[PDB]
Amino acid sequence: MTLGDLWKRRLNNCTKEEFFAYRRTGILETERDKARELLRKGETNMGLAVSRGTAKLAWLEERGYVNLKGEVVDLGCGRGGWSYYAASRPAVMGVKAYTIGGKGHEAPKMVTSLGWNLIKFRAGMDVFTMQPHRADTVMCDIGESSPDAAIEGERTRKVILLMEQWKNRNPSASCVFKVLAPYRPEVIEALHRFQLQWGGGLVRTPFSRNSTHEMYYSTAISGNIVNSVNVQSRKLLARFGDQRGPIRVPEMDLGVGTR
Ligand SMILES: C[S@@+](CC[C@H](N)C(=O)[O-])C[C@H]1O[C@@H](n2cnc3c(N)ncnc32)[C@H](O)[C@@H]1O
Repeated sequence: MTLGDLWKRRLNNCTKEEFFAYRRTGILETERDKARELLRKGETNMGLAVSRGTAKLAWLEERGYVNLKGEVVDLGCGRGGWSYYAASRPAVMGVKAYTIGGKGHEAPKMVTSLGWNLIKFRAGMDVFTMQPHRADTVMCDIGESSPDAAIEGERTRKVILLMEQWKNRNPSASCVFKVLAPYRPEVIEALHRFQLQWGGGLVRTPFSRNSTHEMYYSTAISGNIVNSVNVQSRKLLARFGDQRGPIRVPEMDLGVGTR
């Protein structure tokens, strides 16, 4: 058993109020009041982020931890926060975005955020059975939370396998992907094998809630995986009991228009 496994057990033992206070304490949170109502009313001429994912990917890019360029694939795009972010980057030439949709899952939000015309959305697509194709940058933000850490480990393992399949097709592609449960043993093993062949490492974004252990793997960084994970587990465990709130920051606005 790992520190991350203990984190999960402590998290599941929180009351609803303890959980609400814990998940937000000390995290950066974009202010989505305006964005939420625009989307609800169906305004399509907006460049405000369609989801909380845009600022996470922007932080990775702005830190230099990811390289977004060329033909981009967004595997599991949901509302499209990463696809709209990528499409606004001048180095990006096109985005092919795929998501399953269906009951209980987010369909792409349709807006004129800068570069929207360079995105091809396909909803109703399962990426785990879809043949890879050529790409310069592969992105995947898949990983559904569950109270069962073993289920989260298996979901994470499937994402890493998908990445391996896209790297087999595109050995030179940049990769950035969510690792939902990085402390599980089959995840550590798969990440070690991925790093052995492709390089890369893990990083925690400051927008991730304390109620998720998610870390982002990118081929553009480095670092010992086990140490990266354990440092993060210890940080999450120490935050139980903290009552400070989140740090509110403005939401990203990419502007509107075609590229
Ligand atoms: C909520 S998103 C990540 C958020 C996104 N990066 C953003 O910025 O808006 C992950 C998405 O992957 C989708 N998904 C999960 N499994 C999938 C699969 N096997 N094939 C395609 N999409 C999947 C989920 O429905 C979910 O919408």
